[PDB]
Amino acid sequence: PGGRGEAQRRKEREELAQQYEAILRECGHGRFQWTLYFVLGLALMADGVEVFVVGFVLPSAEKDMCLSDSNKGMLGLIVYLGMMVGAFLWGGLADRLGRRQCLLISLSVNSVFAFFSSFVQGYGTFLFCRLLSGVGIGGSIPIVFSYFSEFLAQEKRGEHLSWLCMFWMIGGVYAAAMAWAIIPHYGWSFQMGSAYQFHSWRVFVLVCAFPSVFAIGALTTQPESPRFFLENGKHDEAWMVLKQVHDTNMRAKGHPERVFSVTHIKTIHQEDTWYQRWGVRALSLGGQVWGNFLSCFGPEYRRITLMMMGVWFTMSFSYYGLTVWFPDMIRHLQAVDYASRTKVFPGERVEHVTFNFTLENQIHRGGQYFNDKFIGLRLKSVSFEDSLFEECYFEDVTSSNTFFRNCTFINTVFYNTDLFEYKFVNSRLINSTFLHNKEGCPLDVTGTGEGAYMVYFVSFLGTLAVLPGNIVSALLMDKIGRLRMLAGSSVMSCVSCFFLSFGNSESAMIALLCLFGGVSIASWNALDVLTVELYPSDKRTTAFGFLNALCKLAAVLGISIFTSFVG
Amino acid sequence: PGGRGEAQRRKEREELAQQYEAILRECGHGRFQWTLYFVLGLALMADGVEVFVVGFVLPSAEKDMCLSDSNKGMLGLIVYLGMMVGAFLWGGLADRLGRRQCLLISLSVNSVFAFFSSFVQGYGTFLFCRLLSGVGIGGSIPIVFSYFSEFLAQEKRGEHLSWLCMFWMIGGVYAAAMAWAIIPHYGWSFQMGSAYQFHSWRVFVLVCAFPSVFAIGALTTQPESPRFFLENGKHDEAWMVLKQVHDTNMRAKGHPERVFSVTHIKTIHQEDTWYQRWGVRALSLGGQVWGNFLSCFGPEYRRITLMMMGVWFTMSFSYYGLTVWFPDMIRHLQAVDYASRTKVFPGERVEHVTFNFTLENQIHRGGQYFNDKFIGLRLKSVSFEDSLFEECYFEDVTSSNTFFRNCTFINTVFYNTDLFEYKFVNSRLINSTFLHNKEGCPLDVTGTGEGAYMVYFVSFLGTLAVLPGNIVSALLMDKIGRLRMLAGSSVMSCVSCFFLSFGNSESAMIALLCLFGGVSIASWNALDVLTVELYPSDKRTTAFGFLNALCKLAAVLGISIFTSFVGITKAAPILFASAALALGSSLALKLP
Repeated sequence: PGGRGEAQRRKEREELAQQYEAILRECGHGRFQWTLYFVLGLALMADGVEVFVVGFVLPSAEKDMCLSDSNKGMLGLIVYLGMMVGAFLWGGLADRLGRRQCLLISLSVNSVFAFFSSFVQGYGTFLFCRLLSGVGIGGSIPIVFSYFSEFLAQEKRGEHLSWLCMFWMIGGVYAAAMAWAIIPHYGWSFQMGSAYQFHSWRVFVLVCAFPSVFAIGALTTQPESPRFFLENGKHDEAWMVLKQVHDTNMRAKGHPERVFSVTHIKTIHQEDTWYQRWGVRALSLGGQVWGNFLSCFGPEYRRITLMMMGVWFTMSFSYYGLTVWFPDMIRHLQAVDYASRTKVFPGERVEHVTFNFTLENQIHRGGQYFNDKFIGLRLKSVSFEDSLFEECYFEDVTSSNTFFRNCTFINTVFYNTDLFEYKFVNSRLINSTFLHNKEGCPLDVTGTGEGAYMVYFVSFLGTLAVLPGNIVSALLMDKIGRLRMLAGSSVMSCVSCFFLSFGNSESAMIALLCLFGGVSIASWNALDVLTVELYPSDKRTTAFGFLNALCKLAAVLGISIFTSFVG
Repeated sequence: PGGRGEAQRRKEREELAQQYEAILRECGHGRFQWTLYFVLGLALMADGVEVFVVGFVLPSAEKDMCLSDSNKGMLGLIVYLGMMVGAFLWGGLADRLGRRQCLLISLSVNSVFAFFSSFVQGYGTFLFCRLLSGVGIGGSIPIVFSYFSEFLAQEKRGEHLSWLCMFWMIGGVYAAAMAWAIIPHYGWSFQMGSAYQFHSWRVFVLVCAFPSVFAIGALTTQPESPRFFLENGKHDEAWMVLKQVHDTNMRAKGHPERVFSVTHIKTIHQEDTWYQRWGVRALSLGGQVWGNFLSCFGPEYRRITLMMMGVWFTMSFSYYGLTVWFPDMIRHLQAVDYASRTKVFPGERVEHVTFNFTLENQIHRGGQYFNDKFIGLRLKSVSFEDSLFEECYFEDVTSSNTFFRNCTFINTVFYNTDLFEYKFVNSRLINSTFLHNKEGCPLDVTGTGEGAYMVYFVSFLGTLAVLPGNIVSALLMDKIGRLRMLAGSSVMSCVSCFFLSFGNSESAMIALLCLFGGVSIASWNALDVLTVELYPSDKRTTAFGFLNALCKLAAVLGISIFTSFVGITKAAPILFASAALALGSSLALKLP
């Protein structure tokens, strides 16, 4: 009777899909689909902000706490682990919790946790709270695509479902713009009663998590998804959901909702201790999720599932590329760009002369002063090494970005300077008198901020230029159909000649990565939209959960093996 | 009655339009259509070269034939006003005198005055030569679009009119290639005339006129648009041009002899003193154009023209960014980089060693020189201030970009210099007098030649890189739904505002403007195709030229804004453009 029961269930699912599609067609206009797409764009941009921050801003924002390289570099992989664990668990639980409730709690749990993280201290506390943010955010993509694909009709599924890349990219660009803006400017941190001179990235995390509360406020009015109610077999709630979504067309032009209600009731008739209790229903939910995973792994969907597993594995290369790989190349390019401006000062002092010209970006090697005396000299990016000064009574010498290594001074007095005894490392404290001097601070991220904002701008412009490469590619894989291969080959050949001829600069790499990012993101949307079409809605949310989980595992393991493969 | 007569006339117009498109679909597609495509692509190459020389090669005004800066700003504006006048007048003429006649006259005038501009010397003469060249070139785009639309039907109109952006952009590519290859390297610019000097600037201007004269040479063979021949009653010529295009198409596909009689039957329905002559011609043509313009605002086409002006206003803010905003920002960034890059030395003092070395970018303040016999001195972009020199005279020394102030020369005399009293002001001098020089008409040879080389090479690479991105975007625009090309254009305008408000670095600007300009130039022609389709042939070129002229009006007033108040007002036009695009939300989609 097992085979007959399975065949009967398959027939039930087929007739349920047909009926669903019937309600989809009887709805009428798809402007409510536009509304849902715009609303869920906020969740998309929140996920984009999260992936942007973890890919780019996290390694450098930690310098206020001076974590080790094996701490800050690996922190990205811990946060990726957090989001993939969230993906596993909550994609699995999406088919049972309630997609609207699940999405709302997913947004809120990361939003409030980032709200708390933006002010707290602690070396491992930041890692823990970013794990919390990642486990909150990693489930956004599967939930959002399932939730939006339920509402959208079968015919208009392709275009209006694959146009979701726009909000993700706008979120990435907006997060990049905030990173460029807030990080270098210290006017946003004005406060009273708080002596902590923390860097602006504490405010940056808050302002980048703000789109999460945007999304929460957007979704607090949207109703629940009806097809989940149909899967549960519930009748009345899906009836109000469909009546509400049909009220949009009722306002538009007016439709016979009573007749549609008759079809809805017809298909309803066709489709017939607190702590202890937490574990009591948790074990049942986990067992049902395990059974769902075993069923989706069965002979019905084994070949297809493994086929995509291979497809994402060969596609995940572009994913970790565009998320984390080229950052090293672009930071190296920015470093060699910055190296062309700095200069070495071997000592330009002259006998019995007064020096007052402003000087910046100095690294000293052998620049000793022979009984010199200067007043009002401006020094920026101070780096003294084997450049001892004798009888240099400096007054009103405003200075910033002061760091020392292997240096000494004799009868040297500094006033109104940023010099501090904490920064003195591997040097002898000779004549290190800073009485009545301006209060110095440890450098921490101060020596990286100049490289921080400019790389934020280069990332911002890269993600901005990905969008024009996204539009044409999305139309390419939206409209052409079966023969997209010739257009794709033309695109790659043209962009190859593009950077080949255009390689007589340093923006050639920027253009190359922008074009490749556009192509890869369009392909990602194409894979998402085709996977939506293939899997049935009964097990689709858990599907996407496992798919995103495997994608993130592959993305992590890429760099995890590259760091020990080539170096 | 009048209403009955007008209704009958409109019905006859529609029936003849249907017969015309049926006869066009008789002809088919073949070698003739693409040969005409290349012939008109020569004209669009000329138009693109003219636009490049207007926009990217503004700085040559201050580099050759030095004049006051008050007269230097008109170079980028008077030519645009000339393009206004040309679009207006020559669209109005092309709808009455014939597109081929007016296009030929446009390209003839452009070629003649572009050739004139190179050899002339005076600044006013150059200004009028360039103004006339702009007037001649302004009649290219609308007249060529109409003249090439009257040879195609709806079967392949969209693609084969979209592919003109390739030629429009390759014109700028070729112009930039000349700018980079000729302007910096004086070797190619032959100094054959001992009594006739030759700057690379005039040679570059002269050689940029090759596409115009080549369009003239290769376009006189192409016959006129048969639609005008049908309109004015010249039926035999229409029949023979249709026969010729038919014969050309059959050799590629289909037997020719069968359709001859069918085409003849299809086309046989329509058959059968200087002062005084010029006065009569003016009286007829001006009255006809005035009547056409007043009828274009009538109820038959009032709403469509009113929406189309706004739709074009949406386009003008991207044309601006591609054409005039990018070169100005590149030049200003290079200027501030040059200002940042300075070298200060107390003095080049060496012991008994000849100073025969090439050095540049010398700016010395408060430098005292030890007296010695100076030999081999060379001055290139060298300036002095607060410095004194004693016994430092040299014979036959080259000078360039030399400006001296608040510095005195003691017993120092230089020869073969390009210095005048208007540069050396507010300073003392003892036993110093510069003679045996080339004083006269200022000629800044190699003036910022290294800076000019970078600018021209960057413009060349930006255009050459836009070219394949333009290929891709033009190919992919066809797949877009023809009702949503307008929305795509609006999206590209919005991202144009994004780039323009978020562009502040050299390589950043180059990459972002190239990647944008690909798709933007691809999406520009959507408005052209839209205006071609919904404007009737008797009203096509007049209205199209009017709308193009309003586009040039928006561009020239943006230029006026940047010439009157810029620096603090970098982002004000961006906000204005964003608001203008947002305002036309419904009009950009409402297509009757």
